Amino acid sequence: AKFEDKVDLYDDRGNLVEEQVPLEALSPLRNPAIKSIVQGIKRTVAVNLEGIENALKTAKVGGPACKIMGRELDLDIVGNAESIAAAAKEMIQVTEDDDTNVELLGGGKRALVQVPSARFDVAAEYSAAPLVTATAFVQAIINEFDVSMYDANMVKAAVLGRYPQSVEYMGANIATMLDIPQKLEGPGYALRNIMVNHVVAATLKNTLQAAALSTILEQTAMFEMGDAVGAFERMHLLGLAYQGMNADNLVFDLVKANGKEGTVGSVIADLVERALEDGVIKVEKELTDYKVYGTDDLAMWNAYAAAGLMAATMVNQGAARAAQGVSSTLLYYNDLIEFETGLPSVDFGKVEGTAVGFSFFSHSIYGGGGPGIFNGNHIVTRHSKGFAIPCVAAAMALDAGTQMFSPEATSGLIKEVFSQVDEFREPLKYVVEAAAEIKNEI
Amino acid sequence: AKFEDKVDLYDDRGNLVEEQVPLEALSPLRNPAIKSIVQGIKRTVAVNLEGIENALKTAKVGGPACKIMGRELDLDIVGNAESIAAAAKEMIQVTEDDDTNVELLGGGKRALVQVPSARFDVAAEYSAAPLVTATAFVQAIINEFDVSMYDANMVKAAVLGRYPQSVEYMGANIATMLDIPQKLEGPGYALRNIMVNHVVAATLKNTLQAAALSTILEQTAMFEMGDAVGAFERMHLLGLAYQGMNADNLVFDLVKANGKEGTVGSVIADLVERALEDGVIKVEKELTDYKVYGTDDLAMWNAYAAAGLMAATMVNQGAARAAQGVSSTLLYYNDLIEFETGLPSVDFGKVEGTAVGFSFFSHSIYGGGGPGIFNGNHIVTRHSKGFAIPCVAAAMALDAGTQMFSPEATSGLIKEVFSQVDEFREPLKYVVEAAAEIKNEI
Amino acid sequence: AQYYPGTTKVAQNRRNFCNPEYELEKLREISDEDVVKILGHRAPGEEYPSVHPPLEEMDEPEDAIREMVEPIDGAKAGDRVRYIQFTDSMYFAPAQPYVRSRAYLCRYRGADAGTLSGRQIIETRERDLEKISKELLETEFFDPARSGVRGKSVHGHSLRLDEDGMMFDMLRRQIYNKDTGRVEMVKNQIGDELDEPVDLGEPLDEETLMEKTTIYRVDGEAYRDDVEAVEIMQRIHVLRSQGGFNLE
Amino acid sequence: ADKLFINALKKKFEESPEEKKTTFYTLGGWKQSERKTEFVNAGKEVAAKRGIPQYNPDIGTPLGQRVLMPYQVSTTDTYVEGDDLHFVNNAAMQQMWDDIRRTVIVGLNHAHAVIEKRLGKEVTPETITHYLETVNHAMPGAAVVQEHMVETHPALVADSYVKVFTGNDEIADEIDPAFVIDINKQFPEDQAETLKAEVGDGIWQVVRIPTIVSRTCDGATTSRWSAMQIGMSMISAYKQAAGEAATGDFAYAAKHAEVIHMGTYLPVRRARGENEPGGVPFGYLADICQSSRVNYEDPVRVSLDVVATGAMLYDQIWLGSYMSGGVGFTQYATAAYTDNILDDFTYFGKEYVEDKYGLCEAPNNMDTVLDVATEVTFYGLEQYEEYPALLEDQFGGSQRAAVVAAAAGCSTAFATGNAQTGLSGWYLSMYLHKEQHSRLGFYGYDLQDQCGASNVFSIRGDEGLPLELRGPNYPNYAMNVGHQGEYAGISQAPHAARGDAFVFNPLVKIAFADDNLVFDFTNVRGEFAKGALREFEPAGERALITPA
Ligand code: F43
Ligand code: F43
Ligand SMILES: C[C@@H](OP(=O)(O)O)[C@H](NC(=O)CCCCCCS)C(=O)O
Ligand SMILES: C[C@@H](OP(=O)(O)O)[C@H](NC(=O)CCCCCCS)C(=O)O
Ligand SMILES: O=S(=O)(O)CCS
Ligand SMILES: [Cl-]
Ligand SMILES: [K+]
Ligand SMILES: [Mg+2]
Ligand SMILES: [Mg+2]
Ligand SMILES: [Mg+2]
Ligand SMILES: [Mg+2]
Ligand SMILES: [Mg+2]
Ligand SMILES: [Mg+2]
Ligand SMILES: [Mg+2]
Ligand SMILES: [Mg+2]
Ligand SMILES: [Mg+2]
Ligand SMILES: [Mg+2]
Ligand SMILES: [Mg+2]
Ligand code: NA
Repeated sequence: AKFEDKVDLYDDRGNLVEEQVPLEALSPLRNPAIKSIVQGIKRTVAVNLEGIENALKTAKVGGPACKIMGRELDLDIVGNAESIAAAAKEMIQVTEDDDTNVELLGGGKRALVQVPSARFDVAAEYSAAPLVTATAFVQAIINEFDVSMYDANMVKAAVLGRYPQSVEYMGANIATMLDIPQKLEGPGYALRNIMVNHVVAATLKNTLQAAALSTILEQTAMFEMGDAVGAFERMHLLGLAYQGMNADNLVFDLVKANGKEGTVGSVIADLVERALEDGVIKVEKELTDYKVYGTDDLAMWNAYAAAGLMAATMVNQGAARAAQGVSSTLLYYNDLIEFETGLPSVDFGKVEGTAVGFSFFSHSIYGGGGPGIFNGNHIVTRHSKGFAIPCVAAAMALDAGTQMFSPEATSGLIKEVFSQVDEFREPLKYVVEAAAEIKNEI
Repeated sequence: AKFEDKVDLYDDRGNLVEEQVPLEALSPLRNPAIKSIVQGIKRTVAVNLEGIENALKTAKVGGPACKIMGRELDLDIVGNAESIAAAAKEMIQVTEDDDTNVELLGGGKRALVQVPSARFDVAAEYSAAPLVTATAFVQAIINEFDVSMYDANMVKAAVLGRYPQSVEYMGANIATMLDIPQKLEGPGYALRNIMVNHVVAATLKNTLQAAALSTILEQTAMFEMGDAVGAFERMHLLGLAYQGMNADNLVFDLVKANGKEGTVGSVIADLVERALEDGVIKVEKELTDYKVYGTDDLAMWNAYAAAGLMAATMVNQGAARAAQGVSSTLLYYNDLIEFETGLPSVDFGKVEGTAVGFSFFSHSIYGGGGPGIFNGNHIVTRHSKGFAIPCVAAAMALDAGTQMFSPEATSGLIKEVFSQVDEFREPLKYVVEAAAEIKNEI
Repeated sequence: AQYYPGTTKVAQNRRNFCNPEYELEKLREISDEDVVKILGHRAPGEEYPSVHPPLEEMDEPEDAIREMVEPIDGAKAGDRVRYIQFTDSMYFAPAQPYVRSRAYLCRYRGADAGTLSGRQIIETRERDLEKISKELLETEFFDPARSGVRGKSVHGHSLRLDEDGMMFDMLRRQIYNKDTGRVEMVKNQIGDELDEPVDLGEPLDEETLMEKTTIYRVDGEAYRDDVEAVEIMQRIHVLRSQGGFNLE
Repeated sequence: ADKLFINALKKKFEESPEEKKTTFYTLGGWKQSERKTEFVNAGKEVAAKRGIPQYNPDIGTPLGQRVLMPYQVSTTDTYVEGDDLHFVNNAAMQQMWDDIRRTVIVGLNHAHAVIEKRLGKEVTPETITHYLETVNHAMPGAAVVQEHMVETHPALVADSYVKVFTGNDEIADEIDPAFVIDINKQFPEDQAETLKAEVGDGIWQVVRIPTIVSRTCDGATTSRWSAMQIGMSMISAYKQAAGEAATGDFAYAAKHAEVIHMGTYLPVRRARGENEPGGVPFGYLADICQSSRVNYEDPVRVSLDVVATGAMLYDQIWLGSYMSGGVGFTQYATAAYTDNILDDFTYFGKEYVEDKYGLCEAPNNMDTVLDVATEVTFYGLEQYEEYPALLEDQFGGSQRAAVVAAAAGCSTAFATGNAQTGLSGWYLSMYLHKEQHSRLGFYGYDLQDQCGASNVFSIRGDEGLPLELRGPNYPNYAMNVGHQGEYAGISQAPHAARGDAFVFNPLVKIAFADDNLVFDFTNVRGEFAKGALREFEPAGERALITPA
């Protein structure tokens, strides 16, 4: 190991799983479950066979309110879903019995598709998932019904939309958690362009699992971006561990202690106490009735503060069962803790800054929307390097129904397919198990 | 196994290497040397240490003609290259005995960097190569010279340019064969956005190796795009084999027979004869003093015609030792062969169409330029699904110095670094060897 | 080789232009110096400029393809790439734009041919261009009334002829002289005046133009009546269409 | 009856149209032309004033060695020199583009759901009317909440407003009619019923931002400007807190969830935001043109009005300026909307089809494509051969290729009732033309042409798309003149023959059925003529805020 740190790992009920695991056993670069999650997200596609069928029947293809009169095709796709899916699978796979999965859901209305990993091994990026899936289902539908040369282009439009006239798959009846490479704010951002509602949907609103999936995706992007290289690596790993993986049970225990009657302020007080108790911070000097705290380990202070930030979101937005105030928690947890201590807030001000703009763009006329439509690639919420968006995921998991643009509204197709995948739905389980498995090779 | 076809494979001197190789042993999805090439191109970066040093000394950072007076920093980077490169390597690697390579070239003026494959296994795309490399060298330079907090942002600007104000690494002193994901014309296009001059540079202007590298990249992109899925797969594989890998020595033998005195027309006559001799085409109908040819295997006719197209480029542009006429060859080989036979030209007209626009945009005021600045992602030359650009690479390999925007002008940094890599420089050798090795596993 | 389907004189003439074994009819004699003057790239007696050193002076690595492909003489020498460009009247000029590009890549080595409606060009190494250009100018590729050598300002392929039977030329490079019935080239192809004009012979008469032309028209041989030629064009359309869909 | 182009040819030339010979070089060059004479004088004045040489007729080669022709704007009796059809010189053409660029369609369906659920307030025709009064104050750039706001001059922004439409007649009739696009008034009965059934009880805004803003800024401004002032007007009209969490739902709805842009954004090599010409699909362009709701008994007229709309926008403004510039591409486009030439060829084809098959009654297959596109192609090419004046008029092969193939493709789609076989006919036309005359277009004209046949019926990722969904960013189409506007025509053709109210988006069709627009989309060619005559009054000028 590069780093000396060890952490205790817990499950989503706050029970110990494995003691004193090297920190790098949780690294995206080393942990096989994180690798499996990332490769799974790259390769998985939701196919809406019902949607394709209805688009064809009505000739409503190519985007909202679009329709080509005279082009209607009435094909019994859902009734022949088994045959169509098998035919598609034969084209999607590389070899028989490889890791290709094509599974029907909803009585044949939907299909889960996982494109074989071998296609990505010889690909630059991730677009083979939608593109291979789309053409396999277009061809399978054409072949099932012997759709003519003259009409087959409607099947193509029903599956993939207005592409390539549009840059995006505008009007498509397939979905992925990832979005197209052209929409990246910066190189290395693709695992950040995953809507918060998609994460919440995939994890069935389990608060700790949503926080874990979001943190895994965000901090894995920080490696791809180069942010977690060299001087910064340990900071990012400690943030993954303490903010997203409930290392040392710190998030869980802060929530337990503050959940009945607590506030953002009471969580801060408890976190500062715990940091002092553990030797992460110490009084550096005394002003008038005011202690100035210092630290010899800024990355660890940052990680403790990040755990407290998560707990504060769970306490504040969990008490309201309303996600909107996560923008406020992200701001004032950080603002308050700086004036409480004399130490820098999480991500050295960048969570607070993200929170200022996120608050604005979730309570104003100019852009944004509700918490669930944000993501680490959104211009409003890209600025903190993984320490903000997981709290938004936790808050939306805790929302009891206050949002118009809810996961039910934005992410239903994603929910039906991606929540089937155990590693996507319960990542905290699998990542901790994998870390324990590799602990003596780190 | 999926396809019955077998091909005989040769070296770049026209000598047999292995007979009777199953077609799918050349597939990007199966051939381990194609995998190695593609992963290598994702992970390799050229670092211009001299360039960084000079940008710093002059404060010329951020793009053409830019300079910040008063920001000059005079650091002995090239003189300390061994230390800097070793320090960067420590940050770039994942573990000490992995496949990270950092190698100094040119007396420390340049470095070859190959970022470890494990970083890409847990990445969405390929930008980790420039981004991890850039930050490792920025940090290593800062640490070598104890560059202050106040000045270090100049090192960053000298390495990566105006990013993120610019979308590209504008003014950077690192280079890759790939370009940023935002510049893709469509999802799946990244292995197409590789300048022809870069391919020619990496293969040291060896005509067959340049054609092979280009074909490997183009046809591998066709898999990532989904174009080589299902009904089209065999067509793309036969095209890779016959046009880019000199299958059955067909390209080589056509050039041998036409090199002394031949023309595009004489190559066409020989190819039609050979297709007839091999039973690929047959006379379907007699008109008045005119035979109408047919085929029972359109994919094989296409492949034979594609081999003839490559040979015609080699004969025509080789005779001129001037690349510009490749746009003409790509047009009239296809136009002539259709009226010679009654059969469709290569890629069913798409090479011919590509050639029309490529001719225009390499002989007019409106855009484009010389042949070497095109690529499979260029709007002018994206249209054929792999059957045009490799001919452009062959033509530029054969250019004796008629081009202003030559590989010497556009691709020197790429040449110095990427030609060091045996599999990039001599891909035909390694892909054929890998195909022979796996021949009985298909 | 077959070159082109059809049973008209037009179709046969298209085949003849492409067939390197067909001897192009020579209609006029032009001196080497006058071809150089018409081209306008260098002055007579001027050395060929170069774009790179002679291939012999270069230190090229082993390459089987280079070794098998004999460079044209101007490539060996390092000559610049230069051009000759023609415009052909739709009123029955003997050659026409695609006829030329198709023919050029059957007959000539090392050729960059471009086709447009109003102009058709070949670019190749200069000394080789001069030899090709003599043939393009002396033979039935060229009529001095209905074809024009034009490197710019090409308008005229689609215009009405003037009272002398000459194609329009904005720059009047080719002048019909009534007193000889012959055409003289008075400017080079880019439009700069020649010190001494070049005799290009007499315009072909109507009967001979009709014998030699490669354009189909209702008032000559109509394309729609060359049913075998139309059949092949329609076939290619259908086979391309089917192939793009499903490779059948 | 005479061919429809004969009058125009007799106006251009002293010779009869059949005559093979003429005389050149005697017209005095530019001096033959009223317009060039105006330009020479203007150049002298410009250069003298600014101290830098500018227009000079003696630079380069001498224009006007042949006749510099007038052009008849097709369907009009207006004859103008071609310079008067250059988009720079034609305020009607500029305004046509501004009226598209500055428009977006924005639903009120999510917004009203947000009001009823999240804010727990009722929506009625009365509250909608109050909202519309409010947003018609705010949208041009005026304030409704804050103190000490500074505002746009109403007269500079007089062209900006918001209307609504809905398929529910009783709801439409209850909203103040100043604000309503009345589907029953603007469309003939059968079309109105189709359109109302598409919209149903949905309620949609048509938002037009100021021309002066669109010209200062870009197309991607439109939906943002729209959303800001919708947002302010929701706050004011429904008595919201002025910036609470629900405010963000209105923003997301107006900017993303229920906005329809005219154009989608473009890839980086040709980087542009929304509402630029390259993003407007062919089916939308056909629907923006309003000929369909006026000229519905004449499918040729409808189709060729769409061709005019698209040839101008796509070739003159888009390809000829956004994607190139300079002198540009006036006559590449005018070929498709002047001298009644395309009209002659297309009426020939429609009549051929009517008689052989009946409109929309031919089999939708390759046999029909071969039959119709071949016959119409040969008719058009014969006219250039029969009439030397016609050939000298449409002197560039590209122009002829576009015109002949547009007639062939439209005619094929008139027969089949399907745009995709129309498209196949367009490409067959090119192939026949190329063999007939041993020429086609400019150096790069048939890139898409040669890819064309194979990509008509392809289903692959970046190849396969119904024609209506294609546009200037379809890969093969992204570069070249003489195609895009013609494709919009072919897209319109089967729908006009079928009597369909729209081609691709019924909301887009309704959104331009509005006489408060500056440009009259019902009569595109008439407007181009008006602009050519310097008789069109555009929006966006700065006269009010500059010296007299
Ligand atoms: C320099 C080029 C090469 C190039 O990249 N673009 C040119 C020139 C360019 C210039 C000419 C302006 C000027 O004279 O200064 C402009 C107007 C574009 C611009 N920069 O504004 C243009 N062409 Ni061109 N260009 C055209 C055309 C054509 C036709 C003209 C054939 C004929 O017989 O007259 C031919 C191609 C062909 O043969 O098919 C053509 C060629 C050429 N085109 C040749 C010059 C030909 C010559 O030397 O005379 N254009 C046309 O075919 C019609 C429309 C016309 C365009 C202007 C308009 O649309 O009003 C113009 C479009
Ligand atoms: C509705 C919002 C929420 C939102 O998303 N934007 C608003 C309103 C918007 C509208 C107000 C126009 C109108 O009245 O119809 C515009 C002009 C943007 C637009 N749509 O054109 C604007 N704000 Ni605001 N907005 C401003 C400002 C401000 C200041 C005003 C504070 C004070 O004491 O008056 C405060 C924020 C703050 O407290 O810091 C503010 C709030 C707000 N701003 C509150 C309304 C406040 C209220 O109810 O009075 N703006 C400013 O601080 C100055 C510049 C000023 C902008 C106009 C200009 O630059 O000329 C305007 C910029
Ligand atoms: C955030 C983002 O909006 P969306 O969330 O994408 O709707 C963005 N707007 C802005 O950044 C508005 C900036 C100008 C108005 C606020 C000034 S403080 C944009 O439209 O692209
Ligand atoms: C090819 C490409 O130019 P580049 O090669 O990127 O310089 C592109 N131009 C065009 O496509 C020009 C189209 C308009 C002029 C030609 C009309 S036929 C562009 O500027 O993005
Ligand atoms: O002459 S070119 O075809 O290149 C341009 C025509 S505008
Ligand atoms: Cl009517
Ligand atoms: K503008
Ligand atoms: Mg405990
Ligand atoms: Mg406490
Ligand atoms: Mg220091
Ligand atoms: Mg015989
Ligand atoms: Mg002689
Ligand atoms: Mg007769
Ligand atoms: Mg007259
Ligand atoms: Mg002067
Ligand atoms: Mg009432
Ligand atoms: Mg009114
Ligand atoms: Mg009006
Ligand atoms: Na002039």
